[PDB]
Parts: sequence; C-alpha cells; structure tokens
Amino acid sequence: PFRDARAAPDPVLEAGPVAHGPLPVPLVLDNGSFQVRAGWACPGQDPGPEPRLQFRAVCARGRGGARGASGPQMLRSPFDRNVPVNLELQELLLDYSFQHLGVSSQGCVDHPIVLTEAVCNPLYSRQMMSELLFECYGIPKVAYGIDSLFSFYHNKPKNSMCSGLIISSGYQCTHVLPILEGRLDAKNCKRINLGGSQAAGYLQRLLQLKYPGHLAAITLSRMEEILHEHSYIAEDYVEELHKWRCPDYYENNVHKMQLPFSVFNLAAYHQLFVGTERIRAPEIIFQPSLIGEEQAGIAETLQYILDRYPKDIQEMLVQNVFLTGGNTMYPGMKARMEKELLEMRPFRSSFQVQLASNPVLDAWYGARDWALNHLDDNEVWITRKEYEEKGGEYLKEHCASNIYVPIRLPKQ
DNA sequence: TGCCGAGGCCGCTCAATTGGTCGTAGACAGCTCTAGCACCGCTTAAACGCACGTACGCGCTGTCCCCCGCGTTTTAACCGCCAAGGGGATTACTCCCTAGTCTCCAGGCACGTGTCAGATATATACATCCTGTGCATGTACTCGGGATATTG
Ligand SMILES: Nc1ncnc2c1ncn2[C@@H]1O[C@H](COP(=O)(O)OP(=O)(O)O)[C@@H](O)[C@H]1O
Repeated sequence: PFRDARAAPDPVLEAGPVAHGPLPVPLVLDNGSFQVRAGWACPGQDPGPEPRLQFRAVCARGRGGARGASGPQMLRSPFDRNVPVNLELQELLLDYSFQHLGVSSQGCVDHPIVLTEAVCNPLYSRQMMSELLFECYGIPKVAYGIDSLFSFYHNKPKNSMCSGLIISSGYQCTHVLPILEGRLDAKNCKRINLGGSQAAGYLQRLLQLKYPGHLAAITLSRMEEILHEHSYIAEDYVEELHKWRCPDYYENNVHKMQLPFSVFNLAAYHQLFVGTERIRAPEIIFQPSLIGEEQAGIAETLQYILDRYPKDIQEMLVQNVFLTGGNTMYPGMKARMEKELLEMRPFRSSFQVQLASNPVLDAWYGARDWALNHLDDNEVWITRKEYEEKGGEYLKEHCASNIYVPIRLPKQ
C-alpha cells in the first residue's frame, strides 16, 4: 500500500558554526536538478555529520501571483535538462538554502563555496551562474566541479591519480565519462538524453492507459514509490519478460499496490497490479527505443567510446568501471552491467565494476572532502576579483572539473 | 387403307457494331527565357494569443401525476387491376432556309497610364445615449354555458 511523503522540517541555526583554525568555513552545495543538497564543510570530523537540507528542487507560485515558496511542501523548477537557466527561481532556491543554514549579516555571504555543475556547461550558463553568485551574494571565492567526479573522488581506494569510466544517471541525463590520469577526457565523453524523470513519466502514462477509470488516483509522488521500492533491472530483458509470460510465475511475482479505499471496491479503489511494468520502467536507459527515442543506450554507447582507444589503454580504463547517481540505485544494476560488459571484451580478459558507497549522497560527500582538503590552494579557486577581469566564462582546471578552453563572450 | 398436309431441321444476304489502319494539323509540352517582381531573410517594435482560482449559473438530478399512447376490429372505399378505343405522338420522306465560314473593314471602348484630393483614418476630450434594472395593469388566456352550423 502507498505512503505519503514528509514536508516542512525544522532546519534553523546560529549565524555561523565556525570551528577552530581557519575562520572561512566553505559551503558545500550540490545544485541538483531533482533535489538540492547543501551544508557547512564542518572540518576536522571524519564522518560528514550533517548533510542538512535534503529538499526537492521545485518552487510554488500560483494564480495568487503575489508570493512564492521554496521548501519541501501548480509548480516550477529552474533547470532545463540538468543545466540551470532561470533567474529569480534560482535566487529563491539559494536564499532558502542560506537562510536555513544561517549567515553572518552584512551585504554578502562571507564564506567561499563549492558548487556542482553540468558535465559540460554552456559558456553563457557558467557566466550567468557566476554573475548571479558574485553580484547578488558577494562570495569571496568559488569552485565549480562535477557531481559524478566528486563521487568518484570520494570512492577512490586512495587520494591518488587514477583512470576509469564513470557511469552516472540523474534526473534528466545519464553520462559515460572516460577519465585518464585524473583528467576527464571530455573530447570523447558522451551522454544519453534520458533519466529517472522519464522512467516515472513512462510508468505514469502506462498505468493511466491500464486503468482509465481513475486517472486522478495515480500521480508522480505515487509513481516514485513503485519505481524506488518495487522496480528492478533485468539481467537480460528478453529472458526476464519471457519467464514473466507464464501465469503461475506471474501471480507469484506481480505487485499488488492497494490504493486507499473510501463489488470489493477494486473497480475504482484498485490494487493496481504491476507485472511487466516493473521491468519496462527501469529498462529505458538501456533501451531508449521503449520510448520513441533513437539513441544508443548505455550498452552500445559504452562500446562505442571504448573502441576509440588503443587496446592497452582500454584494458587500463576498464579496470575501474564506477556506478553513481540516481538510477544506479535499482537492485540488480551491477549484475546487468557486468554481464553486458562480459560480451564486449577479449575472451579471457579482466574488468571490474564498483558501485558507489551511497549513490545519491556521495556527490555531496565528495565535494565536502575535496573542499576541506583544498582550502588554501589558491590556484584552484576563482577569487572575487578574477571575475572582474575574466567575464565569468572562466574556470581553473582542478581534478573533478569540466575541461576549460580559452574563449570569451561579448557583453555590454 | 390411302394420300397428303402439316411438320420439323439447315445454307444465302443484308445490316448494325467493332475494331482496325491512314494521314495530317493544329495544340501541347518544353525551352528559353531575362524579365522582374515577388519570396525570402533580417531586423524592429510592435498585438494579441493564451494557461491559469473563483464567483456562481445553470445543467442535471429524485420525487410524484396523469394524457396520449397502445391495442382491436369493422368497414370502407381506396387502390389496384385489365381490356378497349382513339388519336396524337412518331417515322420517313422532300423542299427548303439559314447556320455557319471567311473575309474585309472601323471605330468603340475597354484598355491602359499620369496626377495627386477629397476622401476617411486616427487622437483626444467628452457628453450623451443607451443598457440593465426595477416596477403597475391590462390583456390575452382558460373555462363554462348556450347558439348556430353540418353531418348522415
Ligand atoms: N532509491 C532509488 N531508487 C530508484 N531511483 C531512485 C532512487 N532514489 C532516487 N532515484 C532517482 O534518482 C533521480 C535523481 O537523482 P539525482 O542524483 O539527485 O539527480 P541530479 O544530480 O541530476 O539532480 C530521480 O529521477 C529518481 O527517480
């Protein structure tokens, strides 16, 4: 039976939890598309004690017009396909986050910040995100990095130079990232235009067509439960669906999702039987052709990037296949990935598949551990004055960050 | 009996359709126009469409309560028929008049340009006309009783 989600927690703090040693403790801000995750670096403690503000990245303002609201509670959100592209709907998302974390007082946030961004970020987008940050909030110095690569940095066996493929899958994108000597080989990195949002959207539209008698009973927040709790990824889809074909297996494995009641009441207050549907929603990232979409999918793409290298460095970078982010949470994901990988390697060769320690939070914990180390490496950060000579389309090439290129944007 | 008378099958000859072959004449497809002026691309400052609670108007709804429907059959002539008669619609011919062709011939006017005006649009101020509302009676109605008209 379905549950309902929680809302409106009580995060309130003093003006700044400044510890011993250096006073400018940075904010660690994972600016996610599904949800934002934000908090103080809190140095000198091994386990990250409190990743506060776990909240959905969505805002309310309706037919009333005169007000808007920002916490977990018609709706809007600041992103287009995992790049932020909104003005004040970004501000009132930052404002919520700062106010609930506490801030000093004066006409700026006194603390430096580390902020996640898109695997590639359009130059205009980076420029705007820098302007909307330095101008309005007055931050002293800033760092941009990629969610996935922070999660890798967290999960590495050692704080040392590495190579691998990162497999990442968030709200509206999945990416395959080849990395060599700690550097993202962004020349031949690739992404797929699908993700967990689109899975839920498909599972919704399926069950709407299965039970037209009660369109209103099924809605995204209930699709979330069946997709998180009750769905799994096949080892081989055309074989799973084949064992699902016989009634004696079906009845033993179909999921009985009881709606809340007011004929045994199921003619409207149905038990929403999900069978094959609990496979067809996860599978979208491996076979986007279950939707209309003609793209290679996470299987053909991995082969298509992996055959663009010399045969020795393939055998190097496949030694660390890493799973992180959103959709990798499905049960069975490691097994499907390592089976699909076994067919596309030399007959006796070796590979290894690692799953992130906490697939959803390790991006933030990574950004924490990174900033807490690189406090004083002033070649890594963008300082407030640099933004006055370099127009905002500028970045500092540390590991776990997008590849910079010399370029400039006309503005007046 | 008879005879034959009446009787039942098969090549000429003509008269539409049908399809074929002859040759020749504009009219169709196409080219090059060429030429130019519309389509487009490129900006601009622009109007008007459109996605979106809430007051709330009325579309739809649960009751009882009766005529007109619903059912029958007698009959009543309506409608159908067939057969006969008369002509008038029809057919086939001969004489006849003009429909149609072409050709010459003119100027009527429909065509076209050449200028630029009285026209009507658009704004601002505005007063006024017109709508929506609220509000008495006056009639057009439904009924009952009797006179006149008309059917059988
Ligand atoms: N436990 C889970 N099982 C399955 N899917 C999950 C789970 N938790 C989150 N997701 C999916 O993860 C996606 C969001 O992941 P996230 O890393 O926050 O995205 P991003 O970094 O792009 O904002 C959502 O589409 C959601 O459906």
